[PDB]
Amino acid sequence: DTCGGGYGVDQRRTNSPCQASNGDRHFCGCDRTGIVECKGGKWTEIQDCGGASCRGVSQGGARC
Repeated sequence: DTCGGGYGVDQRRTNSPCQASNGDRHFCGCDRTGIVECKGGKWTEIQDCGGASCRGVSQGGARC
């Protein structure tokens, strides 16, 4: 459910369940327009990149 299919390395699906360790990592939405973090056990937007150019790594560190 990282992206309903074709998810990236640092891309996650919003309103989706995340891991416990994910709570200490950042991921850029599949739209690459916003950044979401693992909160309350679910991926929630914490930052807005504005443009679809946000890219991160498999280890997190999501950046615009």
